[PDB]
Amino acid sequence: DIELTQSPATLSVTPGDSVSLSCRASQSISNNLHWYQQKSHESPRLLIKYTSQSMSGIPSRFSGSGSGTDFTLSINSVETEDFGVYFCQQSGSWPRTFGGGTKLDIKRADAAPTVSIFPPSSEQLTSGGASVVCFLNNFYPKDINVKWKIDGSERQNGVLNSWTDQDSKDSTYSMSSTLTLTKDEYERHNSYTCEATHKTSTSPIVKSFNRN
Amino acid sequence: EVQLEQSGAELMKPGASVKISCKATGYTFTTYWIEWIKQRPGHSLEWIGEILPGSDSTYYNEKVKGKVTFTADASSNTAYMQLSSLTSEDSAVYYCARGDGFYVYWGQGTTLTVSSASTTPPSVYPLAPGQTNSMVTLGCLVKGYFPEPVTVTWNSGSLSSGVHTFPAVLQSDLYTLSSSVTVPSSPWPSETVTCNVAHPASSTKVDKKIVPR
Repeated sequence: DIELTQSPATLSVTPGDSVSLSCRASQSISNNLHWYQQKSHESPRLLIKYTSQSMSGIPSRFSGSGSGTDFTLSINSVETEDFGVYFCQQSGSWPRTFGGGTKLDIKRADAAPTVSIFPPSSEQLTSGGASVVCFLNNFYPKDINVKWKIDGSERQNGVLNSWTDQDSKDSTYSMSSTLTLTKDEYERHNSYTCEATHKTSTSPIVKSFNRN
Repeated sequence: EVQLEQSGAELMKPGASVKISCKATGYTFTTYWIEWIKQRPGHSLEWIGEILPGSDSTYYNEKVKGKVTFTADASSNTAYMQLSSLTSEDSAVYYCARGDGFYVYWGQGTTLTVSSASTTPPSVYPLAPGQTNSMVTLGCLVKGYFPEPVTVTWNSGSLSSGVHTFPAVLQSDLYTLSSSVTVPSSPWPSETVTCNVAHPASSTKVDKKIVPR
């Protein structure tokens, strides 16, 4: 099987930067190499066909080049809407294969997360459940670490974390952290704390509440 | 004008079988191969193979041999991919694409969840706060449901800006998801903010108004 190796695996680019993505085939595939851009939860979108041929509806900023086993997808003046995963795929040999993809995200000014903490709803409590939800919204860069503290003790069990893809509007990221415990347990403590460790500050953003 | 329509999200038990459909409209169905592609969570694309509608000609490239069979009904312009002897390795998004060397026309994707976990309706909880920060952030906790997916909207879709619906997280055969909505402080509690949760797998539609605590 012809293996397509893409480089870099990931990269952050500032709007206006020119970009060149690499895709190398283990062996010749001639010009039978195609490029795609895939947004989260969307099928890949064909950008360039047969190494350098254009696809209608694709911004001119995208171009492709290569010959043999070295191929390049170039973006002249990358734009905010260009974030996503770029894949190359060959059709010069069977089976058809795809590169591992290059995750491209937009570099933007640092932004501290907006943290919101929510105690368990009266309804959930009535059902005997207890969930403490914490939202860390619109921050950047993506790297962040949340930690829960119950009456001063870090709780790792029962914590569920989820991150969003990069925002298409402000290029930021967001995260939700849900600390789940039994109602009894929740009722056994007072201080519930959500701590966000982000580079936008030496001291982490901390939001908490007292069961009162 | 060309468009491939795939069948919806599927939930099946390991060892079972599933058949995914791909209907093509806009061109002579039997003159193009229909490609099948597999993609797992945040992973790369894997070409499973292809079939030439009307010729039963096929090429199989799936990992474990014999588990994938392609068929096509030229009468209904629909190609099918049947996966048998399902295991967790088969849980993924499967795409259909017309064979043009490159793939320009793709299906929308069909997500297959292989699991013995039982379908369970979601419990929807309002996330009410304590301008709190210029605007005020509200939310809805959607937990204890299975399988994916669930669609969340606010005020029947009237509120989209400032909305963050996080990817669900699986835990003990139950998915938990949450959505936040940041609105100006003047809008709420002044105006009603309601999250609408739908979980087709369990014929569940819930509207949970976010009332001040």
